[PDB]
Amino acid sequence: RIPYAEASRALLRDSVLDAMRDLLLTRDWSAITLSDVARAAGISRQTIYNEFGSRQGLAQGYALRLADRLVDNVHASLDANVGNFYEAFLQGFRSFFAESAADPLVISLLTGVAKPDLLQLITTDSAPIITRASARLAPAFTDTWVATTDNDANVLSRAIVRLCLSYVSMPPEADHDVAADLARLITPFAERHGV
Amino acid sequence: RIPYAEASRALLRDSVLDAMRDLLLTRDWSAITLSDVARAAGISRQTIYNEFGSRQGLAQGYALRLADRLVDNVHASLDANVGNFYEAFLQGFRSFFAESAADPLVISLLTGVAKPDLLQLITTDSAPIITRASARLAPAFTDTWVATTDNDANVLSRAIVRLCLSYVSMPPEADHDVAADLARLITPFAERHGV
Ligand SMILES: CCCCCCCCCCCCCCCC(=O)O
Ligand SMILES: CCCCCCCCCCCCCCCC(=O)O
Repeated sequence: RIPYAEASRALLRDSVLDAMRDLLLTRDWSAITLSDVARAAGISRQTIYNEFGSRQGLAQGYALRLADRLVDNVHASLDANVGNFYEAFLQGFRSFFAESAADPLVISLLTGVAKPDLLQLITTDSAPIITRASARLAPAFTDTWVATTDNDANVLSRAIVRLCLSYVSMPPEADHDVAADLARLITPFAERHGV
Repeated sequence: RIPYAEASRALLRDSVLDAMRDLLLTRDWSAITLSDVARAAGISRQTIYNEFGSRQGLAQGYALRLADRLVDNVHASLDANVGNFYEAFLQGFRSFFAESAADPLVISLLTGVAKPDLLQLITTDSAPIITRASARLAPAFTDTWVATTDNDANVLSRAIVRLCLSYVSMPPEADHDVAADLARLITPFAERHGV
């Protein structure tokens, strides 16, 4: 199916940002390096710098790949409850709050101490994680059993990205159940705008 | 009936922040102290830090104000549009954008170098900003001509403030017009759930 470098890169890559998901799991993202990371994945320094390019590049690199994995859990519950827009979107959001919170970088941004660059990533240059997780999300609405026309379905997903990105930094309050409001908020969007 | 010492501090606050709103016109929020403003605001050092106390006390403060200058042209343009939700919601939002962008503390967030302080406020530590401007905006839909069942005003509002904060924290990446698209998503909610 796919050539050597093509599948040998994506091995290296998922092999680091797996190592990172591992170092980060007992220690905190300020306490971790290219070097501490390289060591843990069993590569050189000079390789992570070529593949990612920096400690920054790894970081965002961590993020993007998380974004992907997160918008993809959606097709899960979309297939789960078919023909029912509320119960689909309920479980889709129930999940996304479950998952995003349990991630080591999330947890290490939230409870860990005052990271400038984690912060700079979720703000000043989010151009990548946002642009990307949008077009990736959009097809859950456009291609699948939830009819949505195309431009209506960018507008929707493009907003659902910017929300989740907010609820990641600033997590829903256990007083009231957020997944639900949000479901009830987009369903009225869903039905008007399908084909 | 404003118990004296009370309405005097309220007068006190707007005294300082109107100093900085004026200060950040010639400078950027990096070059401002307490004792940087307490001078052109016309008060003593010790006195100001007794009300706020941090640079990021008086910054967090300027923020809940701007939350409110901005959450309050809602009821205003919500009612200038009576009967048509999309025109209402739109024009309401268009102001919130061309306003937000005009404020000097935000022009500090944006073109100003690197404030890892500010980015703490609009994201992880945004918790009070959102939480206030949330119920503050709630009534606009409850007590106005969009007669919105009480819960659905927060289900609406908890959402419209998060999504707004996030053009401040994370600047629009492409040129598609965001007030437009934002109007678009909540309209079909309101049509069904208004009363
Ligand atoms: C540094 C932190 C990284 C955060 C990355 C977050 C990416 C957000 C993606 C949005 C996922 C949308 C899931 C909701 C699915 C549904 O409609 O039910
Ligand atoms: C530097 C920090 C600033 C923080 C700004 C917080 C903004 C909160 C926004 C609430 C305004 C909602 C606008 C509604 C308009 C409408 O529906 O017609």
